[PDB]
Amino acid sequence: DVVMTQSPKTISVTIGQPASISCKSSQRLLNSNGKTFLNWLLQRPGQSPKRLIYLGTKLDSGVPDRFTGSGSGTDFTLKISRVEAEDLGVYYCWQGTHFPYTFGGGTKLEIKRADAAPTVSIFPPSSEQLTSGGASVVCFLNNFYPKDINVKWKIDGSERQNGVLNSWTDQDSKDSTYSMSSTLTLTKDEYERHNSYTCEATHKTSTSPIVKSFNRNEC
Amino acid sequence: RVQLQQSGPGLVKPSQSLSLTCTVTGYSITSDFAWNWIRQFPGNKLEWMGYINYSGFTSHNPSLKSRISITRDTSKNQFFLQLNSVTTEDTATYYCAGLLWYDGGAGSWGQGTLVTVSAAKTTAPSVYPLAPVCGDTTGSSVTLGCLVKGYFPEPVTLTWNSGSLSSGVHTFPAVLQSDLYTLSSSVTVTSSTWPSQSITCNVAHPASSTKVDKKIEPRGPT
Repeated sequence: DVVMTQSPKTISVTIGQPASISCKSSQRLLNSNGKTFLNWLLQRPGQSPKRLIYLGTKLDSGVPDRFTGSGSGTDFTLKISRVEAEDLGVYYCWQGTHFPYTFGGGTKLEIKRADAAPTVSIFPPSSEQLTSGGASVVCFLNNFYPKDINVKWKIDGSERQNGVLNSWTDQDSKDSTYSMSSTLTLTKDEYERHNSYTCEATHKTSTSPIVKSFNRNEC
Repeated sequence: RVQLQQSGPGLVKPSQSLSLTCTVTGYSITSDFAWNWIRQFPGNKLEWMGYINYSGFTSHNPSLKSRISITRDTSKNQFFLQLNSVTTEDTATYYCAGLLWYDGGAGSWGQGTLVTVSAAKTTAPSVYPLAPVCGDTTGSSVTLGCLVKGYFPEPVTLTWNSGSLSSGVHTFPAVLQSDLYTLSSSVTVTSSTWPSQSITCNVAHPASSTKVDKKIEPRGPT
């Protein structure tokens, strides 16, 4: 089977600047009728892949003309003249010349932007969950940049690491930030055992962790 | 223009079959197109599975050797995927996609349907309100949330105020543990508007036919 190699793996680009990514195929993609079945696709976060380029060099139906496909034979390049935030996502190449049809491993386009500290919010377990005998403490770290961030939990001042599960969003096109959720899950009896619960976020925008806490049974 | 929509059972037991339907609107399936099945693995690798084209001729990836059947019903303008002998390695997002036979143009993909291959049981979620602590409500904005816990399989849908509240929302990818998922979502609004304008988490879990509409109540008197 034909191998489609994309490079680079990831690219970070400032809005208004150009972007170029490449796809190299292990076999020539020209066919016996002069046509090159080489497409480029964009997959935005949470969406299905969508058309950009086809026939190697042609703009697919409805696509903004900021996208340019070039190349022939085995070396192909996708160019974005000026990057907009909604261009973020994963770009794929695809070949239809040799059976079976194959996709590149994708290139993720990330938007470079000004650093931003997280908005941190902490939430005690709900009354309803406590009647269940389980107890989740949730902390959101919202709209920060860059994407690298650390969350630390404390219970009555002591760090806690078992029972923590984290989840990250993809970059947001509206503001080019990242967000993260962290959930600490306890039995109701252990939760009802201690008093103060603390979410600590460490990000490059500060030298001091952002700290959010609450006391059980205080509003 | 042409639109594609996938349907089919989202949970399949190991060694049985996945069966999906793609319904095409805005174009006849007997004209011009190759109608493809493509799947995307949890890694995000895409794999071409096969097609049935406008005259009924088919092709499929040797990677699937013997397991795949692609068919159509012209009277209903639908084409179908059956994949037998499944294992957890077939857990993926399944897409239907039409491409023009002539030039590979006009690529049009359905919204994609997740298919989990697993023996684990279907479980409805508990939906818990995340109401802010008092001290964090005196700012200009306030963040509220919703915790959707212990369901299987994916997915659930979550909206705020029936989808009329969509700015300032973050819905996080579900995390799996012990054959149950947990998901959370935050919504941030101008603090002076709350609690005067109520906020409700609308969660649906189609696999268990369950829906929860949870109004977030402030901590403190309500």
